[PDB]
Amino acid sequence: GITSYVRTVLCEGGVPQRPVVFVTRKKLVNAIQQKLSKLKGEPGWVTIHGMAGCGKSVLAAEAVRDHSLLEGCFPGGVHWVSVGKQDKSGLLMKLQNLCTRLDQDESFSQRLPLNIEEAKDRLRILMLRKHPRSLLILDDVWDSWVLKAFDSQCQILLTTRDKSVTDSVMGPKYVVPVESSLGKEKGLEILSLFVNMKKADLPEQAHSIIK
Amino acid sequence: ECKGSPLVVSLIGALLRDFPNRWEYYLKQLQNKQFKRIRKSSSYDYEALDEAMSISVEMLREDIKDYYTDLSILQKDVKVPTKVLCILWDMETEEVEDILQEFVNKSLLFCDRNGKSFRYYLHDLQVDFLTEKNCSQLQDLHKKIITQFQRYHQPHTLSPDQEDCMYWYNFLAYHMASAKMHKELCALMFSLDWIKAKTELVGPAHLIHEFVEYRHILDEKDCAVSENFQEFLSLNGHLLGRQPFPNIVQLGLCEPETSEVYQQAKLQAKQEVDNGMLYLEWINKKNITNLSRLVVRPHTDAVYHACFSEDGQRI
Ligand SMILES: Nc1ncnc2c1ncn2[C@H]1C[C@H](O)[C@@H](COP(=O)(O)OP(=O)(O)OP(=O)(O)O)O1
Ligand SMILES: [Mg+2]
Repeated sequence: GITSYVRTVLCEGGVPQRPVVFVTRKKLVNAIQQKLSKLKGEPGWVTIHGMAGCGKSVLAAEAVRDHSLLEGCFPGGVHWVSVGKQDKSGLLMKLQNLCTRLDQDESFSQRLPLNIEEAKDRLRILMLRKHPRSLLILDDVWDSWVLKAFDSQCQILLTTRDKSVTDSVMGPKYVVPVESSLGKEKGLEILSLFVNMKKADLPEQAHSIIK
Repeated sequence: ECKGSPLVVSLIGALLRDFPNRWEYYLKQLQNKQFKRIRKSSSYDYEALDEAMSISVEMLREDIKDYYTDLSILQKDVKVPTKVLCILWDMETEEVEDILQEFVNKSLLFCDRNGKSFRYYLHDLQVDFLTEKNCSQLQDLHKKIITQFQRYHQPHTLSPDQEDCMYWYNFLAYHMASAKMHKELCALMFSLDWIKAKTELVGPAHLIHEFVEYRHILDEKDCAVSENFQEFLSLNGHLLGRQPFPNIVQLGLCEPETSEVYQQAKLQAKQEVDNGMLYLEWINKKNITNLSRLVVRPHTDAVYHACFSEDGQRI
């Protein structure tokens, strides 16, 4: 049960809304969230990983989707960044864009840094004062210097495919590892939603394809 | 092996986080002495410990840079008297110290302010890096130092007062081995008088230790000569050190067979004899003495007890 307020914080954050055809993974979401709860304060990084298309992002979106962990724990808003895969130049822009996003007031200089580190300063400072209890989520990430760039000393959680990526970084690191499996009961649940029929009404063919 | 470079410990330690089972492997790996095997991504800015040292070496001005390599030859744990560095360099002493002072600042060579004398030396890690990065040269240079010493003091021309000489006893023997020059090695270690002076201030243990190293270096046939000499030493330990270093040349003519040690003695005796010295020949050796393998006098004062190490390595 999403609170109306949760959506309001989430909209500001910019996390994608969950696909209309989804199926909770209560145990997994619960684990990330309880673990996610763990770094109550002081920096910290969380890595989530799986072979391609394991529900890795949706869980990240889903975990924060809940009110309890987020509201009591996280007075700071949540900011989502879609890192992707980047050459050094490309990475630079994302940083400026995060700069513009975070500084809604514009009190900070309209001029944007031409240097990565300066952006790192704007992030750290902004996280430190402007958004004291903020959590940053990342999407993908394929090389370490990238997290080197985002290494603001403020909690950022990166979700990915390589688990090697967060080795440059410093501070407590925890990993929740998503095996690509799912549940036969659940997929039937998912298939039903996809074709809109009582699960039993589903044809004999359906059972086998899920295998 | 770590020698306290916390970078090595974290480097080994993290390395183990992944593979708890391969515990011995890295042990033997560091026993290997190569650091190319150990690598971890880390907060620290380098894949490995070898990685750090390379960064330090580059900065030195080209004129200085060549010199460090010469510095490579020096033992892991020897505080060498400045002079020997002067000799290899062939550069005057007031000057030589200062370049080394610049190194010490580069933190690539630790200082030793013992009295007027200065002994510089390295960390085990620093030494290991050198062989790792300078090994091909080292065999070649090993022959450079010796020739320079030849341009100065001869081993017989060596003296007790000179500061450098003990390094020269203790380790000159060492350099020739790397040199791989066995005939020169014969020119030095064999010399009985060199043994005399060495046993005069060194004692009769270092030579034995050198000999074991010596055996691989030269020839199997000589090895017998070394076997004959070791046999000549067996009689040395018990009374040789005292003081009245009894004219060995006279006490030497006691060995059996002949070998190379006995051959030397008879000729020496013949040389002595015409001049005088009233040496008395001995005619019964083959008929007498069941020789013990070794004798030790640890104390001028009567022994009361002795015990083997449980390992058996020492007593
Ligand atoms: N309830 C659900 N949980 C997880 N995935 C779902 C669900 N319902 C549908 N899906 C499908 C549709 C989406 O395309 C996909 C979710 O994408 P996601 O798990 O974020 O992949 P990903 O982002 O880890 O891939 P990549 O590793 O390429 O980034 O799974
Ligand atoms: Mg993704």
